[PDB]
This record gives sequence, structure tokens and C-alpha cells, in this order.
Amino acid sequence: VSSLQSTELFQQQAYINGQWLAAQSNATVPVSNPATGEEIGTIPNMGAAEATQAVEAAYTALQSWKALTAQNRADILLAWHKLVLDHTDELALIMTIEQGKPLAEAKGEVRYAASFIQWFAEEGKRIYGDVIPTVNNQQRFIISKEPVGVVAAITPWNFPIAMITRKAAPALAAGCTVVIKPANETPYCALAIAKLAEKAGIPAGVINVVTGKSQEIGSVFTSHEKVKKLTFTGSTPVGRLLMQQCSSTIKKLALELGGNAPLIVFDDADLDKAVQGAIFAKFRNAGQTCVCANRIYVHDNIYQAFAEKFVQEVQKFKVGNGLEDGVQIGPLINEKAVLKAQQLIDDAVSKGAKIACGGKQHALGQTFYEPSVLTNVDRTMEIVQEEIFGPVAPLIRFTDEADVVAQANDTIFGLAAYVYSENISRLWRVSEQLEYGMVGMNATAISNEVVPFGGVKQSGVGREGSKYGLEEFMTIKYMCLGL
Amino acid sequence: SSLQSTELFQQQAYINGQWLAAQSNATVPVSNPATGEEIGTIPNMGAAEATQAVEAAYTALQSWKALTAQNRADILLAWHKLVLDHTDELALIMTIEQGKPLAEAKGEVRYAASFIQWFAEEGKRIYGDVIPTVNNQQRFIISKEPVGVVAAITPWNFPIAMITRKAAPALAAGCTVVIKPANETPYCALAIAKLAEKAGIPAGVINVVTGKSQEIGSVFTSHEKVKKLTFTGSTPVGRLLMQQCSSTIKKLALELGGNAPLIVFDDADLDKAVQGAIFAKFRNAGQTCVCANRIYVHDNIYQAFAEKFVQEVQKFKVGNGLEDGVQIGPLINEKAVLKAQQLIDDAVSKGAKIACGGKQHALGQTFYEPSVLTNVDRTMEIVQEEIFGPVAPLIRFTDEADVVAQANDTIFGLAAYVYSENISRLWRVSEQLEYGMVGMNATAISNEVVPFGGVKQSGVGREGSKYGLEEFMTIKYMCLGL
Amino acid sequence: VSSLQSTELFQQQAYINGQWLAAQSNATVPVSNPATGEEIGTIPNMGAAEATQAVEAAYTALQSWKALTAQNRADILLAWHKLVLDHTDELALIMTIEQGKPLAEAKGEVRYAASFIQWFAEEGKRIYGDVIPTVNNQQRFIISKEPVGVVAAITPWNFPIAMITRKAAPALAAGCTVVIKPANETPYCALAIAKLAEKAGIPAGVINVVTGKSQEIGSVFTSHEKVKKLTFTGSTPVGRLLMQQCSSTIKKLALELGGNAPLIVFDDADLDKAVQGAIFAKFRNAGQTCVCANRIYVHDNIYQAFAEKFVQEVQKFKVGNGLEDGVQIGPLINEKAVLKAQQLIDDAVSKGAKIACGGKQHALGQTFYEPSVLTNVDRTMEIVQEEIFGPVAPLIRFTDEADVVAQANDTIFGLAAYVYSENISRLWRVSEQLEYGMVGMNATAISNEVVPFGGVKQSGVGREGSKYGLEEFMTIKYMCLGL
Amino acid sequence: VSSLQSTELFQQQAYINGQWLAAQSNATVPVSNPATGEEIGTIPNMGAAEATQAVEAAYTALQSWKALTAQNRADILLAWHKLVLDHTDELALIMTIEQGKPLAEAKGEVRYAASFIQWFAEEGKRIYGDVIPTVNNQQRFIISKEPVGVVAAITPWNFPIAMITRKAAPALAAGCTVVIKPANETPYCALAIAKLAEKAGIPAGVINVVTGKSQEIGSVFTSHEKVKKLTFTGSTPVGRLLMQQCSSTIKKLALELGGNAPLIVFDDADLDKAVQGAIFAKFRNAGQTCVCANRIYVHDNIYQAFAEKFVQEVQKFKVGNGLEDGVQIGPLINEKAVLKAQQLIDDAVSKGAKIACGGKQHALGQTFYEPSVLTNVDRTMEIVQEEIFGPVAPLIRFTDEADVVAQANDTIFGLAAYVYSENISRLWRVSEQLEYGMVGMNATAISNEVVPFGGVKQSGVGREGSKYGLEEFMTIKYMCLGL
Repeated sequence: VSSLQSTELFQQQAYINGQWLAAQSNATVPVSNPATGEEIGTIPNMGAAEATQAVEAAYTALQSWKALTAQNRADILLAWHKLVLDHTDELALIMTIEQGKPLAEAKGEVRYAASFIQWFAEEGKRIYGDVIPTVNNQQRFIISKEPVGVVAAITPWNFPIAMITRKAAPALAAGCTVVIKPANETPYCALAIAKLAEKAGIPAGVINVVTGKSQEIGSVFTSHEKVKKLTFTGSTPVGRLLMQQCSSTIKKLALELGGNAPLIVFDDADLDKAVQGAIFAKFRNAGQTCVCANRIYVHDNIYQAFAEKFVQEVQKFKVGNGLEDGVQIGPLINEKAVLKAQQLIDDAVSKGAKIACGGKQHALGQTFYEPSVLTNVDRTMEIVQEEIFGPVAPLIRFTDEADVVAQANDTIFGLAAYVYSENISRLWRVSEQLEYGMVGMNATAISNEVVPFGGVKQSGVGREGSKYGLEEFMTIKYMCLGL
Repeated sequence: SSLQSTELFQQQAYINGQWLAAQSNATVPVSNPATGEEIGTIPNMGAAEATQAVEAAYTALQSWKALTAQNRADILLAWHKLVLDHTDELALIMTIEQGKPLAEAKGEVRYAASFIQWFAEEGKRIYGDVIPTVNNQQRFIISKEPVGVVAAITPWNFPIAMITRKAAPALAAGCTVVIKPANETPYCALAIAKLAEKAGIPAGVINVVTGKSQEIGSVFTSHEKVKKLTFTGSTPVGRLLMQQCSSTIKKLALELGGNAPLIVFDDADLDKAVQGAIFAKFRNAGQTCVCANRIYVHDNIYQAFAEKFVQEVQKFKVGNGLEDGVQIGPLINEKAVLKAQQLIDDAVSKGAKIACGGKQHALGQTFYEPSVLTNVDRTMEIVQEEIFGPVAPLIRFTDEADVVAQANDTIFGLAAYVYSENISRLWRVSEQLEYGMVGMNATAISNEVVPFGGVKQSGVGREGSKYGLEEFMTIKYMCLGL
Repeated sequence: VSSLQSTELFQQQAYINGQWLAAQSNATVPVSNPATGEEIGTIPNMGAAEATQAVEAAYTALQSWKALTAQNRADILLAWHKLVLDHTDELALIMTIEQGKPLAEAKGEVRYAASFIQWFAEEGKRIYGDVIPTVNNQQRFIISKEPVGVVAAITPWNFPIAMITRKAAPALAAGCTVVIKPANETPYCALAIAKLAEKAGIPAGVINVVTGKSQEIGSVFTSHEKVKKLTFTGSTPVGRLLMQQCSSTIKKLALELGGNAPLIVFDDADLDKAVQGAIFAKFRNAGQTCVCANRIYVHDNIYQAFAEKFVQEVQKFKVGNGLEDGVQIGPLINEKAVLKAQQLIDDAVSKGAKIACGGKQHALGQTFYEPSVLTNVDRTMEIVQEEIFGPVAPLIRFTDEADVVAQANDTIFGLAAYVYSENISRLWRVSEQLEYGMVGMNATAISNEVVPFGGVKQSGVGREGSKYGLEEFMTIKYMCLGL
Repeated sequence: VSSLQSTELFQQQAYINGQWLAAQSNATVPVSNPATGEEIGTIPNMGAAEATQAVEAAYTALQSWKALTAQNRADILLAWHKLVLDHTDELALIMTIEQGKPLAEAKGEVRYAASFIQWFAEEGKRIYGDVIPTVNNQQRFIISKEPVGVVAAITPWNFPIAMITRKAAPALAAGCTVVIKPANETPYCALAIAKLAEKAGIPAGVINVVTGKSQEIGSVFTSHEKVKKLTFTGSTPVGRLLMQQCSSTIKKLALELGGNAPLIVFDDADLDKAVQGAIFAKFRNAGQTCVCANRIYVHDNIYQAFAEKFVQEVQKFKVGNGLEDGVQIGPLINEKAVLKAQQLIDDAVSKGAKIACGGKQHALGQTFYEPSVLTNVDRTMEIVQEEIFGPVAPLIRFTDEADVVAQANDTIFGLAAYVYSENISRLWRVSEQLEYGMVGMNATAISNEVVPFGGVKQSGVGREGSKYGLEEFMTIKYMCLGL
């Protein structure tokens, strides 16, 4: 687009050791706008050779980056933070064009992403060691924290800026250097963040972005001896594989994988509050989010009222290009996601589910899918066991509390959940019984930089943001001082 | 008869509060490494029994984690008391099946008991957080919850401490545990389970499955209900177990190999370094993950250090662990003797001298002579491989940056030791050593209050200390909307 | 009372430097059973001289007591803990006879008191210091914790055992030594605990109990150069004085003073739960507790129903000697308390308050007072501005939320408060607005050893029990290591 | 002077509730340049009436200041931080003229003072509560932290900017409001900081500066019911009085009082390192610091060598006006300090001490004192028991380790101490035996914003800066939630 070429942050080259490079073979692959299908540019189709160069550059830069004081790195990171916020409109324009979400959501993500840079710039000055009461009066126990080393980050496409800073910021603040493999569907967001890193004074090699062959690059990131940690956000099948490859060198892991988030609305809940909350938890980013409400359980006594209000809100949605005014629902990332959504809806309907609205591709074509609502859904339908990653809201009837809790936990995942109830005992009892890493209690806007973000079970390991985020990128050194 | 007279000697496995044989009635013999005699047998269980233990642990998990932290602390402390009260009986079992001297066995029992007491107290202190809100309509309340069923696979070098170091923090966290101990030293694990039964630990909360390692380990690392694996052993096995745990994204705790370096600079307290290097090298006959594998000594004190060192080694009394004053027991098996002889032969063929020892001991069996090698350098295999034996390779060096590079020239990073009376050098070198634990003018670094673990391919996670219990917990972020 | 002479723990001499001593003047003051009026024994009437001997002994014992390891002190403190529980019946007997509370409550306090010994024996091993990320690469910042030194503890009569352990246990666990001045009304509990310390192997001088002249003993405790901290629990006027005397040497302070605890019952509260909870908060220890509900605010829409059910429960109480079976309300500590209770009720009645039940001395005479309930109370009555410290429940009517919150905070105190409401927003809103250090939310049984016990404003400073209790007795040492 | 009339930060009026006011009586007191004696200007001589207005203004502004989010206050405080640094040269100019220290030191203090604003702006976002494991499965223990309320700060003259931020920054970041009474010798530094607070958008009443009658203003700060915490830095006798006045209302206390800092140089020390460190510890701010080396103990085996080198460095000092190039020693704050310094030198000389250099007023007159060095000092001299607060270095001979430690601790104070030794055992043994809150170990530049600054014994209570500085301005609230 001409609107892309007018920004200094639109880069069609990779970023390795402070240089803007093409692949050694000069090959390139195209990037497309999911709302129009047109090609917006190309990126280098790099592979193992270039990925190794990045690791080597990150390792060399590691020695002098960790030697700086915490305040040295904090000042640089804050300059990075300032640049990200000053270029909010331009970063959002890139995101909407290559990823498809509305411009308002893209700007929100930019601010959400920038807050992690500021947060961890401050954490770096506060990663405290310990002094442990000795069991032997001739020894003193002094515990310190040190960076793991070179970090490998593999990021997805649904949040093409926040998933970068959520991994790069804590890594850098910890004294680590990072090599990044971004999704080929949304690479320009990562490269734009790297361009601002250059302007912020982040030395060469501390942050590297390698685009192209995912398997070849990922293979090097998960095997190279100098990569000490792998942080990955994406599907669970890919997570199983990456962790498998990391086994040969015992690499530290940080995984944020799939999520089948249940949203439970009891009959004693604030009905209007639960509806607006469920609307937000379901249709944000067109439902293409790991913490999106994949199952909405509603009690029998309010099922009819809830469904009617819920459908009324869904029918107000404006679907179209993310650059249009007032647009709320963008297109799905690719055709496979459309096919997955149509299958799960067809399966549900074949088992008695009704379509309250939507249920087919949108008139705009491309990968646009109609915002949909299903009623009469039960546990025998595949849409209860699989992630939709689309704007499809299955409303599941229930009555007994012990039964809905069992259904909510009847999944390999355990990322985010949501409970709506004005009864204090029920609210706490259910939140504690839910086997999830995050539980919204009469709230669904749970995302921010100060709370520990992550899941349990097969939703992954580790936490991003919060006081717990920085320790993920550090190791413990126990000094036994003999006096 | 010495162990038949012990109520703690058990030749059956422990699953869901029952003393079971294998479904096939198959058993495997256990031998005394100092004499060669067969002590008894243990069930040779497989995948079926391993699955029964996982199921039993999951059923017991619901009511075990429902108790209060103080309820569990009381039960754990009764377990702690019984362990210390049966120190002599436990040490007798360990020495007979493992080989180490009776004095070392008693020390491990107390060391091991301290973990039960430590984590009984930690269970009452798994603090959550209240985080300052970014939105005045919400409150951020963070809590900690048990991961669930834990699978523990333990080695033979510390057959009791490696059990409590994993089972104690798991139980204190509200978890239940299934344990696969080493077939060379199973009776120590079964004796600890018999005490657990006497301490009132409910059925299924702790289970010990003996026999086929590959079959039992395959179930532990794949069964959907097992949420965490904690393993201590060789790195190649750790790689395999981590790989198998990948299909269900299991949480990991790994304590693997360790090629521990010990550096003695010329400004060190010479006598203090010698006594420290002796302790770090010859404890448990050198069969320890944190044992001094490489002993770097500066050129200006190399000769003096080697002389004093050899003098101490030649005082060692080698023999049966039950004899008075015995300090060096036998190696665990014949493979260890062959490895040690191969590594010494390679070093000698490249210029190394044998200051003492260097061959099997006159007592036969798996006894190996306490040995000291001089003129060792980095081209020898003994510097790149773990000996797990009473062999001390003394390596000469001069430059500080060079010995630091040699110390880090390894895939491991468990324990390291530095001796120097210069404050700035002691801190500079310790901070440059890529290890999870660094002894600074000290080598007796083991205890229950310090975080025990390594970096790089020496593994992940920590045992003991304030950090040991969070390994068995998950974080729950509650966003309360007002 | 020969039941006292038959226990090894009944001691009529003070405890200083491991010896059982009388006053240098051989002067004694009698102790009485408040339920019967009999003399049960005497205690030494010591003054400044003996108090100075205890401080000197504590300072000498401090050198070797703080040199031990945390595990060494833990073993000794746990032996002390074991002995306290093993002698629960004997300690409860002594308390009931000299203090008056029922034998069941006394046994509860002994177990409550014992838990502090166990808790802080464990805390002593965990007074972690810090390693702070340096701002100058040539220095390292290592923070450690050290005992403050000799501690002075002045305790009241309402909880004559728990108040001792709540101060002596953390002091000893921190590496400190303690000199104790217990209330002359209930000294045998303090001396009994000291006799068990001797049996537990606590070295001589580590714990000392000085009985007699409060002004003379307290003057030494608050001025001797070697006393580095004062921990006091009692009346606010005395607290002001002790703190003032502590000024000349800048002594560290721990004060738990008065508390005009309010208990608010909104109309959306579980009525039955609030009644039982308010009954417990008011009549425990016959109302003679710092956290007892002094003001019971009840909303207009449930005032009549709450009052009726509350009075029904109060009329079931059995009043009498604490040793009898099923006794729930004992006698007040002394005649002054009966006077003050009667005066406050008379003032309230003269301004429109009605006596629903009680309102005069009990038929048993002595210092027994009838469990009473007042209705139609308002803020103009003195019973709302003064602690009654007795079994009298003033039920105050309110309607507006902002007003009842203003009334609850309209006091110089800020120790404990209680709020009953099934509305989540109201419960948090009010609890956060109440200027108190402790707020029970749909609960009144708030006392235990793991939670931080203390107040704000003129209710005092510092906390007892919990992770925060041991730091009170430690100082910080910042080591700046230059490399 | 006209150089002050040319900066917008030179204010000759007080700052109360966002207004620039004169005293109700219009009375004024003069401020003088100690280097020239000239009158620089006047400040309002306010009293109790105006101090009460400030408290009322701080209490009113408190309600809305604490209702903001931690990030809200962080943004405002960081704007304040940016302004302080942007106006470094102007702030340093004011300090050098009214306080006397060299312009280079003043600029250093500005940066030092600014770092506390940044540090606590970040701490405000990290004042974490707790969730304690329950002892009763029907309750949940949620611990939160709340601001103590209006804070009263009384600051000295030796660091007329850093002492302001070291108290106002954590107070504001905690959600508190502050009223400040600065030293009449250096008021313009405090008012200039207030002018920058106004520009930074800090609302009216959140920060107030009352100048004039110290006792009258201090009496209101230490007695008004709404002042909940006093933080004071100054002389121990004044601290004793302020604490005594705070007793009537049980106000929370933070005190940083006197400090008879010993510096011990053993014979196994890096001689040159110990000399340069002793020079820095002694003559920074012309020796007018609470942590300045008041006693310099030097082992007998290196006493002659240490002295010769020490006097060599002292004789290189350039004494003169703080605005002149290369000046390193400025004038003392007033004439009383010159007299006290001469008295302590006379007493030492009368008991055998030798003057190696200096020992009298400087040729420049005014309050300039010659940088002096005394040898042959011993414990019987007054200079060893009294703070000299001047450029006078008493070198004290010693031999035995146990003796020099006993001499170091033979004081009521316990603020800062320094030890130089290349023996690891001795360095740790001695540092652990020194009853001080801060110990430099082969280092004397111990001051920075991330380390806990404070003393033990009669040197005061509490800590400033570091992870421990913010809790001093918070209270703990224990919520016992009943399910």
C-alpha cells in the first residue's frame, strides 16, 4: 500500500546484528492483507544459516549487554517505550493492514504492548537476591540472580506487537539478548518494533528479527547450544513439538498455548453485566485470541433472557475493513480458520444446536465470517472440545453447579476462565475449583502488564508480565561463602 | 538377618497404602556391592502397576489438598520424627544396598529428614499477592495451587535424600507423588514409605513402584493425570524424559550431570583448600553429582598442594561400610569401575602421572583404589567426562581468564568451587562461573535451606530453600470486578 | 483453692536470670479470684532495682542466645511449644481462677498462645535478607537482618497467656531476649509460662518475668539504655505515657492499644450469620477484649428482626464461675469495670436508649454483670465514644451507607472492624473505607497466629503474628561491599 | 544577589494549598550566604496558624490523591522527576549560594535527589499485599496496604534538596500528602522543588512548604490529629523532643538522627584505597553529613604511612566560594559550627593530640574552616564522643581488633560505619559486630536510592530509599473474608 510506504517503520528486510539484511539467497515471500487479499509487500525467506548468524550475534552482544547496570538498561528500554507510544498511529496502521483487526483495537494493543517495556525496565532494577539464615556459623548463604543467556522467541499473528514486547522486554530487562521469529502473516509489526529499538539505542545484536522458513529457523532456535531459553506463544501441537526439540539441550521453557476458556453465568448473576462481559470476552479480535470465551455456560433460569440480549448486541456489530470507521469485526487470518469455524457449527447443528444468528461466511467474501451465536449446545458437540478462534458464541445450558464445573474442567487446557455470580461463596468456590491460571470474577477485561498472564495443564508453563515475569529469564546462583 | 530384623525392610512395592507384588509375580534381585551377596528381591512392575499408582495418587489428591496447611504440617512432622527415630535402621539398609560407610548413611538420613521438616513449615507460607490495580473497578488477587500428581524418579547415590527432597515439597504443596526408585537401592525408598504409613500419610498420597524403569517411566511421562516430573540422574536420560513429557506439556524439574570444577588460586589458604577438595572429591567414594570432577591448581602451589593432597588420600580406609573407620566404599557396579579405568588410562597415555592408586582395590568386587592424577590437561577425556569415582585429576593452570574459560568449557553447570583469599578475585571468578551453586572457600554446601540445582544442561528447578515449594505450585490470577 | 497448689506451674516468686526470687524488700501484693473474692496467693512487689537486674541479665544472656543458629533456637522453642500444649489443662485452670473466663475459653487461649511459639520458631529460620541490583559495578549491596537487642514486654490481663507468647516468641525467635512485666491481676499465667520455659531448656536470662510496681518497673523498661524495644498491649493513655518515656533513648515501639470496634450489619446481610457472628465478637471473654464489638450498627430494615434474635441468644448464656460446666460468661476483672459499664448504660438510657435485657449487676454479686442489650442507641451517647469492656451490646440504627461509614471512623482508634453484607461491591467498598487494621468481612473469628494482628491511628503501631511479626524485632544492616 | 533573581525557581514566599503566601503577620526572617555573609533574601516567618492551614490542605487533598491509580501518580511524579533534572543547574546554583557547598556537589545532590522520585514512582506500582494460607477452610486471609495519611516532614540543611525528595517522594507514591518544614538556613531549595512540583501538575495541597518558626510549626506537626506520621532528620536531641510530642497521638515515626561514624583501617588493608575512601567519607560537604567519618581508626603498623598520605591529600584541597572553579571545600553553615570545631580541636590538643595541618579558621574568614588533621587522638578526647560536623579528621591509633570494635560501638549512635581490610574473615567478622545500620566494606560511597538508608540505636528508626522505604508510609489491613 502507499499508506505503508509513507511510514519509516515499514521494513521489508530482516534485522540481524543491527543491520537490515535480505536472505543470503535473496529469496522473498509475500505478505497479504487478509481483508482484501492483495499483496502488501515481501519479507526475506531466511533459513538455518541466517538463524545461526542471529544466535551468534545475540551471544556476542550478550557479554556487554548484561555487564551494564540495571539502570543503564532501564534508561534505554524507556527510550524504546517512549518511541513505541509516539508512533502509536503508525504501528496500528501496519497491524490493521497485515493482520486485519480494527484500527481501534490495534492502537489499544500498541499501548498494551508499550506498558510491558516500561514495566520490565523498572523490574530490572528490582530482581532481588536473598541472604538465607545459615545452618553453619562458619558459612554465609548469599543468593543472586543472573540472566539465562540468549533467548529465542517465536511469536504468533493475533497480537503481532504485544507478543513481541511481552517476550523481548523482560528478556532485555533481565540482561538477556533475544532472537525473534515472527509469524509470516504479520511480520511487519515485529520489524517496525525493531526499527524503533534501533532508534532507542538498543545495541546491535541485543534484539534480532529473522523472517522466513519457520521450520528451519525454529529448528535452529530449539537446538543451538547457545540458546538457553525458548519462549513461544501459539498452538498446542506446535508447542509439543518445540518443547520436544528443546529436550536435547534441556532448554528453559516458557509456553503460552491453546485455551478453551469457559464463561459461566449463574442465575444469581448481574445479567446485563455478564452479557457485556461475555460480548467482550468472545468477539475481541474477532474471537482470535487465546483467552477468548470458547464456551459460554448459562443457567437454565436465565438462558432465554441472556441469549436474547446477547444476540441483540451481536447484531449491532459492523463487519468490514479495519480501516473503516466504526468497524468492530475484521476478517479471519486465513481460509483454514473459516473452514474450522464452519465445521464446528455444522457439527453442532447436526446434534440439535440452533443458529440464533450468523453461521456462514460474510457477504464481503475473503475470510470474513459472520458473527454467530449458537443455542441449545451441549457437551457432545465438537465445538465444546475444540478452539474456534472465530466469532462464534456457543451458549450451553446448565443447572447444577457441580456439573458445570466438571464440564468447564473437562479439557486438556487451562488458560483463562470467567465466572459471573453475585453470591460471594459461589464466586470464590467456583473460581478456586476451576483448573485455570486466570479466572475473571464478574469481569472479563483481565489483560494488563502487572498481572501474571499464563495457563496450566496443556495451556503452557510460565507467566508473562507482573512480578513473576522477569524471574522466568533468570537463573539462581547459590554462593556458599566460607568464613 | 541384619535387615530381616528391621521392620523397615520391605520386599514388596507400596501402592495406594498396600504392600503389593507385581501382577506377574516377577522380581529382580538386589545385591550388596561390598560382598556380592543377594540381599533380596523387589517386584519387577511395569506399565500396568505404574498406571494403578497414578490413579491412586489422583484419587487421594482430592482429599489431601483439601486439608489445611497445618493439617499436612502435623502429618509431615510425624513423618519427620519417625525418620530421625529410625536413623540407625535406615543407615543400615542404605550401607548394605548402596555401599557407602555407615557414618555417611546416618548423615544422609538427617540431611534427608531436614527436608521433611523444612517443607512442612513452607506449606504454611505459600503466600499469594495483592497487586496494585491499574483499573479502580477491579482487584488483583493472586493465589498458589498444587500442580497435581507428581512423578519422581530418583537415583542410587543418595537413595533416601533424593526421595525426601522430592516427596516432601510435593506433599507440603498439597500434591501426591508416585516414585520410581533406582533398582540398585530400592529398599531405602520402601523403608521411607513404611514410615510414611506409620506417620499417618493417607493411602495413595505416596506410592513407590519398583521394577522396569522404561515401562514405569513411560507411564509417568505420558499419563494425562501426571502434571509434573521431577528427575535426578544422567543427562541423556533427562533428555529422553523431557522429550517424552512434551506430548502433554508437563512441568519439569531436572537435576542432571555435573562436571564440577574446583579452582585453587595461588593466593588461597593452602591447607583449607586441601581439606575442602578432599571433602568435595571423596564423599560417597566420588559418586555424587556435585563432586569435584576437575581440580585446577595454580602453578605456584601445584607441587605443594599435590603433596599434601596425596598424603590425605593415603590415610583413607577402604572396605565394607559396616566396619569401624571405613571412609571409602565400593562403586555401585562394574560399569563404573570400567569407566574409571578407561579415563585414567587415557590420561596416562597423554602424559598424566598416577601419584597413587589407579587400579582396582585388593578387596575385589567393585572397590576402586582412591587415586590422584598429576599433569592433567584439557585434552584428556577425564576432563570432559564424569568419573563418579574416587579419582582426583589435578590440573595445572596459571592465567585466571584461562582457568575460568576451562571451568565453563562444558555443557554442565551444577556446582563449582573457588579457593582464594583475595576478595575481588573470589567474587569476580564466582560471578563468571556459569553454575547454579558456587562454593567460595567452602565445599560443604549441601543443606535444606539453600536452593540446590544447576543451569545449562545440568537441569532446571531448585530443591530445598524458599524456592523449592513453588516448583510444585501453579499461579492463579483472580481478577475480581467490583 | 488447693487446685492451684497441686500444679507444678503455680509459682509465687518472680523469674529473673533463671532464678525464682522474691523482692529485695520481701514485699508482696495479693492476687484474688474475681468470681469468689478469695485470695489465691501473692506475688513479689518488685521495683526499679529488680527490674534493672532483669535488664542486665537479659543483656548478658543476649550475647550467647543470638550467636546460636536459627535451627538451635527453633529446637528449643519447639520444646517450649510442646510443654505448653502438654500442660493445657493446668494452664487453663490457673487462668480461669485468676482471670475469671470460662475453662473452655482458657483452653482455647492456651492452644492459641502455643501456636505463636511454633509459628515463630519456624519464622526464625526465614528472616531473609536481600541482594539488591547494584547501581555501581564496583560495589555489591548485601542486606541482612539482626536482632534489635533486649526487649521489654508489658502485658495486660484479658489474655494473660497469649499476650506473653505473642511477644516473647517472636523476640526469642529473632535472637532477642525479653524482660516481661505482667498484669498484677493475672501474674500466675506469666510465671507458669516461665516455669515451662525453664523445663524447655531456655537458658537463664533469655526470658524474665518481673512482678510488682508497674510504674517503677515500666520506668526502667522505658529508660534503661540496654532496652532497645518496647512492646506494650493495654490502654491508650498508658501507651501514650510509655511511648513518651521511650523518647529519651529513641526506643523501637510496638503498641496494641484501645479499640472501639464497630460491627456493621447491612440489610442485605445473612441475618442469622450476622447474629451469631455479632454474638461471638461481643461476648467472648465477657466483652473484655481489645477487638470486641463495642458498637453494633444495624440497618433500619432489619433492626427489629436482628434485635429480637440477638436478645434470644443472649438470654441463653450461663453466667457463673468459670470452672462450672457450660458456663459462658464469667465475672468482670474488677469493681471499676462494673462502675464504668453501669455509668455508660445509665447515660444511654437517659438519652432514649431502651434496655432489652440485663442492665444491672448479676445476682451472683462480686464483679459479675448481666449480659445486656441496648436498643435505640445513637452517636450522642457516651457508650459509643468509650470502650465498655463488658457484656453489653449497644444496637445502633442507621440507614445511609456513607453515614454509617463516617460514624464507624469517627474515633481515634482503628484496631478491628466487622462488616456483614452479601453484596460484593458494598462489602469491598466499606471494608476499604474503614480506617482499621483488621476488617472481618462476613466473619468475626479473626484471631489466629498467621495473620497480621494490629491497628492504626491511636490503636497503635506494629503487628503481631504472621510474616510481619518477626521483622518488628529485627534491624536492617546494609553492607556496601567494595570490590 | 541578582543571579537568583534570574531563575524562576527562586521563591521568597511559602507554598500552601497550591498558593504562594506570606505569613499572616507579614513577618520575615533573613537567609544568608555563608561564604559572603550577604543577605540573600527573606522567607515568611509563619507559625502555628499557617502550619494548621497546611495540615488541613494536605488532609483535603489526600482523599482525591489516594483515589488515583498507582500509574496515575507515577506519571505525575515522573514529570516532577524530569523537571528536577532539566533544572539541575538552577537548583544547584540556589543550593551553593544558601548552603555553601561547591557547585559540583550541589549538582550531584540534585541528581541524587531526583533518583528518589523516579525510584518511588515505580515502587508505588509494586506495594504488594498478600494471600495467607488459611487455618480455617471457611475463611480467606487477604492482606492489603493503605497510605498512613497526612505526613509531616522536617528536614535539615546539609542536603537541602535530597532530604526533601527522600521523604516527599515515597509519601506521595504511597498515596499520602505531605507538609514540609525546611531548615531556615536553606529554605529556597525546598521552595524551588515545590515550584517544580507545581509545574509537574501535582495537585494543590498534596505538597506544602511552611517556613519560619521551627518550634511553633513543629508543635503543630507533632500534635494535630490529622498528621499520622512524622519523618524527621536532624540532631538527636531534637529527635527526642519530636518523638515525645508525637506520643499523645501515637504517630508513626521515621527518624534519622546523629551518627558518630567510625572508620577502621586494619594493617592488612589496601592502604591507598583506604586513604582515598577516608578522604571521601570525611570531607564530602566539608564534613557536614550525618554519615561522615567522625572517627578514623588506623592500626599501629600503618599509622605513620596512612597519616602522611592522608595529610598529602588534604593539603591539595582548594578552599573558597562554592561558585569558583575547582573549589572542593566550602564554608561551614554558620558560626556555631566553627566554634564547636575549634572547641573539639582545642580539647584534643590539650590532651596530647598533634595538629598535622589546619586547626584554625581559614584566611577567607566568614565560616570557612581550614581542612584539619589530628594525630595521636585517643578515647579520652571530646572529639571522639561528639559530632564535629566539620573538615577535621581525627586519626586514632589502635592495635587489638576486639578493642577497636568496642571503641567503635561505645556510642549511643549506630548510623554508618566503615571497615577496610583485605582479609575476608576479618572484614565480615567486624562488619557483623558493628552495631550500625550501614557498613561500608572496603568502600565509603554508600549513598544511593536503592539501598536502605538509616540507623539503629539512637541514630533513629526506619529506612529511606530501597524496597523498604515505601512501607514506612503505609499501614497493613487484614481482611478476614468469610465464605
